[PDB]
Amino acid sequence: SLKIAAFGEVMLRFTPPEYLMLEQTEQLRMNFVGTGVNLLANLAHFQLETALITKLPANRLGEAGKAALRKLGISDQWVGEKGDHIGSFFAEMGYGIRPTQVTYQNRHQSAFGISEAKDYDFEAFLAEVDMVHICGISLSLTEKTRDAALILAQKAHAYQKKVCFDFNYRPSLNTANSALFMRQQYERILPYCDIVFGSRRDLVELLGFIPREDLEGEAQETELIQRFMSQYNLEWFAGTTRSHSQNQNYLSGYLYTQNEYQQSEKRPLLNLDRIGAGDAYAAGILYGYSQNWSLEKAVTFATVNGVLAHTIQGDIPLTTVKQVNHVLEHPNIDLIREGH
Amino acid sequence: SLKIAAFGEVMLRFTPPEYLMLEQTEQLRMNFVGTGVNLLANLAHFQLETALITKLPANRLGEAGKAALRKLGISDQWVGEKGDHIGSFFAEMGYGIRPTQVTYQNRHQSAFGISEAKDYDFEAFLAEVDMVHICGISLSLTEKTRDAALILAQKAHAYQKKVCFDFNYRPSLNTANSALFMRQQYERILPYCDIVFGSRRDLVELLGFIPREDLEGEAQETELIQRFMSQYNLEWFAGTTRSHSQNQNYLSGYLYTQNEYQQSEKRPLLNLDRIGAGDAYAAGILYGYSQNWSLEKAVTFATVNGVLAHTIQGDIPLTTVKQVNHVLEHPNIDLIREGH
Amino acid sequence: SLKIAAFGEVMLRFTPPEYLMLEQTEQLRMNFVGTGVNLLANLAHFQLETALITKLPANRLGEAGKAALRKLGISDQWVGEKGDHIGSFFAEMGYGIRPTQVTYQNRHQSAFGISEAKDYDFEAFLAEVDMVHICGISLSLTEKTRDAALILAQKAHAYQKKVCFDFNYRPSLNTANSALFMRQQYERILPYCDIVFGSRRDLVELLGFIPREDLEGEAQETELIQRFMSQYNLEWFAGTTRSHSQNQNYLSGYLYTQNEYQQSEKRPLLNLDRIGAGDAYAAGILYGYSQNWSLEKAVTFATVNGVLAHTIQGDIPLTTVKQVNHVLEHPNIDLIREGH
Amino acid sequence: SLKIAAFGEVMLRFTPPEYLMLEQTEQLRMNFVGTGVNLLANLAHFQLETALITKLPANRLGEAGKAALRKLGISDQWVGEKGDHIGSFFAEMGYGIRPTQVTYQNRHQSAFGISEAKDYDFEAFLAEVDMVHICGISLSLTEKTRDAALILAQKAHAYQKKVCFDFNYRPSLNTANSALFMRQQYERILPYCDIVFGSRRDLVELLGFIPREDLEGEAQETELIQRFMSQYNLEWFAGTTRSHSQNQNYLSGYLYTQNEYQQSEKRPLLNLDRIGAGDAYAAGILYGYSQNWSLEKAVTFATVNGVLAHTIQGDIPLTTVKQVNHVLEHPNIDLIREGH
Amino acid sequence: SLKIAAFGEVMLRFTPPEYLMLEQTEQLRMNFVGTGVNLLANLAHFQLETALITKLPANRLGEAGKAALRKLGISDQWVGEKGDHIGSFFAEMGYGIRPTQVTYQNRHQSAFGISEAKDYDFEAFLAEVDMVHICGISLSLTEKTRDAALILAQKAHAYQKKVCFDFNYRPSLNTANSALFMRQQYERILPYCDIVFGSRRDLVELLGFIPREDLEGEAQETELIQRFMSQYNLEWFAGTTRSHSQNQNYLSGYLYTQNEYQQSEKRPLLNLDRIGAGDAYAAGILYGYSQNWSLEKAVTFATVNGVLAHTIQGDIPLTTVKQVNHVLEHPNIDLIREGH
Amino acid sequence: SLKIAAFGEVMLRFTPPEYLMLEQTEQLRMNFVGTGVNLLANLAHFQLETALITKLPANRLGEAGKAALRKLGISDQWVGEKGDHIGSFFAEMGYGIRPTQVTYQNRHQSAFGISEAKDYDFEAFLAEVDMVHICGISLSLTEKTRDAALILAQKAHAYQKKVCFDFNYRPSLNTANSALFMRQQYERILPYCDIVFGSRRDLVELLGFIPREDLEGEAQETELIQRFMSQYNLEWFAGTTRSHSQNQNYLSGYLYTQNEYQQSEKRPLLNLDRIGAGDAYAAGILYGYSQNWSLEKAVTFATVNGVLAHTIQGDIPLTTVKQVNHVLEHPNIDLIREGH
Ligand SMILES: [Mg+2]
Ligand SMILES: [Mg+2]
Ligand SMILES: [Mg+2]
Ligand SMILES: [Mg+2]
Ligand SMILES: [Mg+2]
Ligand SMILES: [Mg+2]
Repeated sequence: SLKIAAFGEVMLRFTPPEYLMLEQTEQLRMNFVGTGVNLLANLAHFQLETALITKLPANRLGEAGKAALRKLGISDQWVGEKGDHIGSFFAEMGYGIRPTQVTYQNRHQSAFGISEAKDYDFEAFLAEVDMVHICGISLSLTEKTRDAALILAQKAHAYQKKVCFDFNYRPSLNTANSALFMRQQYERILPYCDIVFGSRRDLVELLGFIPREDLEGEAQETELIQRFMSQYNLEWFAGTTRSHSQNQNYLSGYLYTQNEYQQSEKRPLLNLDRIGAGDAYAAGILYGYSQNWSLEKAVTFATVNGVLAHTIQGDIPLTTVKQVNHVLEHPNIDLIREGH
Repeated sequence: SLKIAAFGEVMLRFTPPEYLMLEQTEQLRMNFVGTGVNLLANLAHFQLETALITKLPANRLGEAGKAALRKLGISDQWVGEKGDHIGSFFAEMGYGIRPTQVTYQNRHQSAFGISEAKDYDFEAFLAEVDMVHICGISLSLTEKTRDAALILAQKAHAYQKKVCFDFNYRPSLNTANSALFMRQQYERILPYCDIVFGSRRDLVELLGFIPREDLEGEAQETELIQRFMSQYNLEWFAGTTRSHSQNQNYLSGYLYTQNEYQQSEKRPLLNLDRIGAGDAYAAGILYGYSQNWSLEKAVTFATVNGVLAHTIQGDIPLTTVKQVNHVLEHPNIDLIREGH
Repeated sequence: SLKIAAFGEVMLRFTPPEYLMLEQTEQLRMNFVGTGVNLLANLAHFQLETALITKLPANRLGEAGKAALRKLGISDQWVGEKGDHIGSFFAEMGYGIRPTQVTYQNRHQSAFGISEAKDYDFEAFLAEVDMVHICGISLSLTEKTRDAALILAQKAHAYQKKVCFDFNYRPSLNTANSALFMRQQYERILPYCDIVFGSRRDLVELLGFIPREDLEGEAQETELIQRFMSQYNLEWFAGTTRSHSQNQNYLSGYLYTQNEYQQSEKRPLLNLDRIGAGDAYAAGILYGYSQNWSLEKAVTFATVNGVLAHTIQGDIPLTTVKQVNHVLEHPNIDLIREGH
Repeated sequence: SLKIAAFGEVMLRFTPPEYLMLEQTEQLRMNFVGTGVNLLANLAHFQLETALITKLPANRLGEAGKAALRKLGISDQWVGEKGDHIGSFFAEMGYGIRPTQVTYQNRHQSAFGISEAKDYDFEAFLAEVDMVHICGISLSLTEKTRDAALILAQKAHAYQKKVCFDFNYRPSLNTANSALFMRQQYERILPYCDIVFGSRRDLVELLGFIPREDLEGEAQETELIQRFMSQYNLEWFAGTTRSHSQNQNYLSGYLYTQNEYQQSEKRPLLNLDRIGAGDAYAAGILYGYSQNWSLEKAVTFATVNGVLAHTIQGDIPLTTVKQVNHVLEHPNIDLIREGH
Repeated sequence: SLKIAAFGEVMLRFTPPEYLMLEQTEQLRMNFVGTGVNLLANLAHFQLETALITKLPANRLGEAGKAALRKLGISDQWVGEKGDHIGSFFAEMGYGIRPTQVTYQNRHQSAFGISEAKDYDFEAFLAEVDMVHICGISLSLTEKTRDAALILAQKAHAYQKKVCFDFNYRPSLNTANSALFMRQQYERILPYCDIVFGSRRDLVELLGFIPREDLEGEAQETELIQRFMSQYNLEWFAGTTRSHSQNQNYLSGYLYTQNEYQQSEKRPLLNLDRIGAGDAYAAGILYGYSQNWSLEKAVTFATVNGVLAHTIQGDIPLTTVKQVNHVLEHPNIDLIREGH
Repeated sequence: SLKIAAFGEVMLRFTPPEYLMLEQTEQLRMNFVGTGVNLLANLAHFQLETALITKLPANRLGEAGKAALRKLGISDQWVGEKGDHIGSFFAEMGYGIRPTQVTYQNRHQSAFGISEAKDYDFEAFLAEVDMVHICGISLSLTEKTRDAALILAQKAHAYQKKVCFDFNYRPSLNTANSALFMRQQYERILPYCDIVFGSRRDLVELLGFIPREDLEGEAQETELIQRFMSQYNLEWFAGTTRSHSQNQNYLSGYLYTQNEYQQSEKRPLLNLDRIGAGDAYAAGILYGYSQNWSLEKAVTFATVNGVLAHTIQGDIPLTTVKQVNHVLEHPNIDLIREGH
């Protein structure tokens, strides 16, 4: 019954129905999503107490946003009023070789983007939570969200609260310099994190780490990661790797400690909607942590949850512990009947 | 900041879009409604702390039901698991002289209908609320919901908690005997109520009251009601009266005490959907009470809220204090712009 | 329990939702309608045995058409296979002063339009029905549908079967000559009809009748109509008249015999969709006939049914005897609850 | 042109669009389904005369239900009025490893569940049908539906009418005792059946049959089934077996007689919606029977029909003989053009 | 065949269907609107050549925006690429006394808001148009759009091109100072305008004009307006006035010159959606101008067009000259049939 | 920047949502499609100037049709008014082994079908285009469209304009004689074509060509095609071949000249909607031509475009050059993010 909070952004996602494009229809389904929303929503569905720390404008759209947070099972007690705008993006679902297309709208002028550390009573919040997840987006959105994130991490550390962080580095959306700038910001918060979500390529391409070319394969892989971990004395480092054999796609999760490495077996992956699916993996890892599960049990549970998120339309991973366990325990049951 | 709870039923409402009939389309929009849901939802939108005391099956439908309660701003902390079924009804929206058609499905075999007083920790709940509304439906649904409602009222009285009750007597859906049976049940709970919602016809047709034929008009009307009130020592009695001049329909609210009578002026009424609108009037009355408003201010506010509920599709009165006041203060403004 | 058949056309109606225009959305709801469909559908809902005599292409669209006829309660036993096309039209619903816009597609190349008398076993059909309604459209669609309609009327007369006919003359969609041509065709079938649906303007503008200018008002009106009736020895002549006072619109029905005249009182009319509403009036008249009702009872019942059809989206008048009677007997009840 | 009737239940199925969950949208498509509905609907589409024997409440929902039966091509002549409720369930469509979730609502308090043998004129019905299918659900729903089913089977036998029956045993929804109770009820009706639908596991797990452990493979399989068949002197026993190789899923149908065994070749299976697909297989078997087809032709036709049902959204197998034959005869044609 | 261009903003409008609120559904219909879009769209439907001068981001959303402009009949030749964001707002449709609620999102960080005069080849554009409408929003959105608007007006004047301008002053969305600031900007562009759209209250409340208190009624009204007009030597000044008698609402249009005044008779107004309806009135006025119509004919035509826009869902006035004339010439025809 | 025009037909396509059948829902999405529309739409998206030469009725449906052409980026300048009807078809999307079902409505009585060469100012059009594509449908629809197509080809040749033509021969929709008749018409236009789209089977089955039985495989294949090409002195001949290995389907494109042969490698094909996908391949070929690309580059680009069209719902291939190139250059990127 670990109480988890997240400091992050709420965004509006607009999606045409089925596999339609924006130019084909005026119809849309809108939802309130975001790394912190997806994470906390899934954890709330796993029956943990969750609360989102952020800001929403004091208007009907902001009110609809808070209603959505509650519906998902997330407490909106620490969602304050500020600004007038909410960040958003359009998502046109792809099919086969036609890629899914995400188009972002203004994000930095949002209620969350214009709020600063002084707008949040971190002291009061930390006193009621055991763990706090700082969304990587906070570090890059604006100087104000970055300063707030850093202060929160430092504070969380002081209160001896567990700190979680996700790398939100997207090569394609960054220039050479921006990457370096983000490097600096990540290096500033990493010293305060206990659980980190990210990939090998992040360490190399973003944090400039260099792999022991005298090593190779797993050994090289593990050496680089556990090195990064001991440097910041991280407790857990986790992520997933996508692969594809002829015809099939697979998802595999990994979980490292400074002295251990646990990888799940490749899981066939069927992609209906992958947006935000990375947050379902993290939710599974954090859940395993809250239950003091072995690294093997946690990575297996989290990887299955990640695969499940790809079969769920939209960013929010709406899964339960029983559902995930049913997939693991009963792989051949494709239809469940209840209410009899 | 009065904390209000309600003991009642949650029902599924199925409605075809626009003004379509069941035989015209397979399409539907479903919502979780009920007297207690409508009431608490509106009060939560008026910014009061609300909580629903009831049961929902431990299945995906029940889970979606709790999610809906939270979305509306109602705490689901006291919603327990029980049964497998949820009551429901279909609502085919009418137009002009074509009446709206409501068709009920099984209601008594619901999770709420099969739960008894021993399934609820009333002691613990009452300790955290200042007022409790007992939905009239509780008294007629099943012997179990009736026994639970009576026990709750008695208990609420002991704890000196304010008690609210709504007459849910529908002539058309009752036989001669059933009416008499309900009379007995109402007479049993009325001694414990402080605020009661109902109409003159209820007192006469259900409670068998007889009006002073030596009197007439308002005087006769008031004599009968304040007599009923002093008999149970009720604090507030409120309801609405619908009328129609040539071409127009009107709504008028009234609020009585043992020594006073406040009636609002007739308000033109436009009917898009009247289902549950009676609960918006009650919410307005209760809100006025929580703010210690004059009888005039409360009845005026509540009547406008009632008219507004008729313009809102569905049972849930999703109005705010500012919205109601804007209608009162700015009758000619039909379009509001925000977020500038 | 009069068994009624109709000889007519089935058409596809495409309607964008709400009050949207074709240029605003790609969305549509399609339905199978037509004078004969609307008529028989309503009569089937009034619990009479009905059957449509027509043709539909032997393809999936034609099959969906027969399924729709059955759903409405109309027997599809006499619906034969022929052609490949089905007539259709688009209906963009108007609002306020913006008129409803109907746009027709090819109608004469339909399965019904290319079928001739020899394609129908009228002898066998007439042997199982007591009344047959010949849709006025049959006389103008094509020479083949016209020849079939005339033969059916003659035959129906021989078998001493009651014959009903509706004037389907639309001034706006006819040239000077076409009107004259249709005059001839109507004069050919009228000698075989018992019950006729039409208006005063039809007699004057289409049948070239001339009113006694020495008379005026009702007397003149009645003289012209009963004159037309005795000439063809018609049993019943019925129709409706639309009027408008300041602010309100009204509908009024009239029913004539060679020696009587019954007019209903003006009924306030609210227009959501008037397409095909004329067929609901006729259905009410025919129903009154089947029940051997007085002219007053029939015209009152039919006029209310006509008003109700205007509140129902789409051409099909989906009303029941109880519903109509409820409107007459309980004018102030706008919401009906059942299933308790 | 075999005339087939079915004694069974009509249920409401609620399904959110696409692959959405109940917690994601208020939107739904509702349909009238049930074993007897699915079966007769498919057979009617195969052009056989069909009629459903059951009860529906005398309200608008019940009326919409009868309209749906007719639309599907099923006669509603023997659908009587009774009760007020209709059983129902929600179906949230799964995708990939996310299973489809079915949630049932009250089923036993339905119009069909409260009706007894005395409410049905079986004598009159049997006189107009050549075959009658008794839905296995009848035996377990309520004592009243069970007693009615047994009486109907006995009667059908007396009139020498062919009797069909489907095992509706779901391990997951039964306790140890309930299974035994159902065993008894099945043993009571089996002596009257000619054609039975079920699986090997039913015989072993439900009917407690024991396989010759001295045998193995097909021989053992066949020995057990033909033993069960001769015991009740059944004419046909049929069912399907689902299997899965790496990557692909398959469906295979089997048809036994007391002296023969016909199995179809594995057919690749693509699952869009499997609910009720078992009734499409049965419809194919019964159709083959009505045409006096060889066991090979019947099992091949039925298996393809079963695969097709999985590609059709919803429970109702809306297939035609030509469509099934086209799949068999032209496996590479994925697009058919008509109406040219 | 006057060629008209407009310099303005394109915005995204999100609207839930029917009269639903944001908190009731995730469903939306999105459209590309804006003063310049609404104006040019209607004029294009009136068959004039139109072109919008603005910027849209070079992304899929911007591309969908240009597609919408073309669909409406507006040339997108002068729509350049710039920025990444598009302004937007949500519109929850009201009903009866429940007002319509508009909630704006970020508008100043749009592609249009960040573009400056140097980004537009006004010289080249002006050479191909006879008239240019400068949207009042340009003057208040950003300093860059303001500077561009002013430069365009000056240039248009030099080329002797007709210049149109609309007051976009909304009291409710402005502070005391902002109003004064806008006063200055309007005073700067007014000297270059020929046709101006606005109301009396704009002159008084925004431009600080003072009415001759020694005068009254029409005389006073006209004195103030023709004074404002001669000061800037304006050619035409037009607008509308909304009024309401008991039960009904009315719309009335007025058109002034320095020496004349033409007012239309009050037109009953039915409000389905008034957003942008003001642009339909302007389109009617401009159309009358392009046809060199009398002031009476222009104001009558424009007022009817304005009333029609209120019956059309959405901001875009999709009316034609024939449609408007049909309403004027045939007030009692509520249904038009074509394609016969 | 090649300016391309097409002479062809516009049709209405009606499609139920998802994979629903006509008998399952009244809902539909309608679109304006046709060989010429699909072709020009894709080319316009590839940024070439396009214009459709055809006729549309002068009614609201025809107007909506022109609006759709513009939205797609196609100039509607040469779309004239004529007739009253528009051809159409219904498309029920298949799934797995359930084929997609297309049902045509009347096509020959359309505005395009009743127009003749004298209704088109080919001289004026040809003067503004560099290439003209004559849709094969023109040759078979009606004698009038055929005569117009032939005249246009002859004229285009005179003006030395590039001429493109597509074989629109569907074996299944033709009798023995009709095929021969079409042979004659194709032989008449082929002498004027430069670029032709079709398959080997067309040459053999329609044009009666005979393959060198002394040859085999590729050599035989190429001999037959280059023989057909030199006979009419064609410049380019292109088409695609569908194949299927166990489990997978593939698409392969080929491009021939009189002296060369270029075939693309098999591309895995995923079929969501193949209707009109053949026009996306042609658009890719023509685009390659306009860019003077090598045969290899053109066939590779076009085949990928063809595969992409199968993943797009509806007939219109809405792809861009960058999108196609992204699929070729980045095969493993299934999600693209923009607007950052
Ligand atoms: Mg996802
Ligand atoms: Mg209401
Ligand atoms: Mg109607
Ligand atoms: Mg199925
Ligand atoms: Mg408007
Ligand atoms: Mg395609």
